[PDB]
Amino acid sequence: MASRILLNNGAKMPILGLGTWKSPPGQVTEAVKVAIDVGYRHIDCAHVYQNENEVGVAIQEKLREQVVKREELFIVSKLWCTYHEKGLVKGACQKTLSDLKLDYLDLYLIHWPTGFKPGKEFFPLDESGNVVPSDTNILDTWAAMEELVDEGLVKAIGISNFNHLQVEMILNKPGLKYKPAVNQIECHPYLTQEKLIQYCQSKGIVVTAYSPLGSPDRPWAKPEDPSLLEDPRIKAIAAKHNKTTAQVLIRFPMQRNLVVIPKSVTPERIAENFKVFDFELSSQDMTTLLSYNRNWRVCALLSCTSHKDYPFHEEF
Ligand SMILES: NC(=O)c1ccc[n+]([C@@H]2O[C@H](COP(=O)([O-])OP(=O)(O)OC[C@H]3O[C@@H](n4cnc5c(N)ncnc54)[C@H](OP(=O)(O)O)[C@@H]3O)[C@@H](O)[C@H]2O)c1
Ligand SMILES: O=C(O)COc1cc(Cl)ccc1C(=O)NCc1ccc(Br)cc1
Repeated sequence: MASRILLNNGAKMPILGLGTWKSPPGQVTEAVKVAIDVGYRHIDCAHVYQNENEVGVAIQEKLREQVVKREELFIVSKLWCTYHEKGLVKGACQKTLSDLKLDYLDLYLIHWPTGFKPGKEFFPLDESGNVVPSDTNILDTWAAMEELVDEGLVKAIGISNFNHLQVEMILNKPGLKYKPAVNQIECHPYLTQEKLIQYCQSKGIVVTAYSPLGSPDRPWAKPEDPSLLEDPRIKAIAAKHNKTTAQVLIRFPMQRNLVVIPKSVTPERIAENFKVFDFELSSQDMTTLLSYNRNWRVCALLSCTSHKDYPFHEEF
């Protein structure tokens, strides 16, 4: 299987990338350096992760060392919810560019479909704990994203955590100039996303699977939640293939024509996670993994559920 997938902007995107949410700032520079050394060419970033400066130090050092050329890297970031406004989008993108020490992004995503009140706080709340919305809509935010392409700041634009109706809304936007290249969504054997993936793929939108290992380090994890990495059924498939459970969990989305972005700051795991291009899951393995769906989401947040554009009320 090829290492890159063709996007609807004509560029190629590496199907394996390194995730950076929760990567501590004192560890992420080395994580990214190691990743690039062992073959990663795609890094998934976001302003809200608060570590783009440190990710950027690594990228810049590897460019300076001439380990890789800029054209060989595929750097992704995301517009946070408090920047949905027309007058804030460019500056948000530019802050990310400055922190990452880049002149352009390969892909810039609307991080969540919901706009929040601008200000210093990433999750502005009212006194009762509800997020404070902005009156911005996804269509006007999309127009602002299109401007970034036309100014040369980003090569591609896309969306993240958009449900099927929201993707459709963008595709049906009056005067749409650029289709979204990517929808980045949670996807793993406990949240298999068959409906949304089929819709997006049918429209030529590439899907990126986040939290492919079930995000065991998510800060809201409870001791009782299901655990992909410990699931004996998945362990059995891994054992049959002489691979680790994580390697199976990474190969799974790859064979569905998805991009996948496992996170690690452990050098041995960063390397392990990349060694997924030399084995194949059978069709029976794939269907078996799909059968584990339980509609379980890592990524959801009670404080945001009443926002008009919160994505997880719809079935898909
Ligand atoms: N667009 C969005 O809204 C959104 C939401 C969530 C995530 N994402 C992106 O997707 C990325 C991945 O998702 P995620 O960070 O939620 O979780 P994940 O990649 O599913 O899991 C990361 C966890 O798995 C551990 N791990 C990694 N490789 C392992 C291996 N080979 N064996 C055992 N454990 C391993 C990591 O530990 P160590 O790091 O300690 O090694 C870390 O605790 C994020 O970092 C972010 O870039 C985007
Ligand atoms: O959104 C992500 O990429 C990962 O999740 C988070 C990352 C940070 Cl740095 C801070 C908060 C979250 C989080 O709570 N995500 C869940 C969520 C769900 C719906 C909306 Br709208 C916003 C966040």
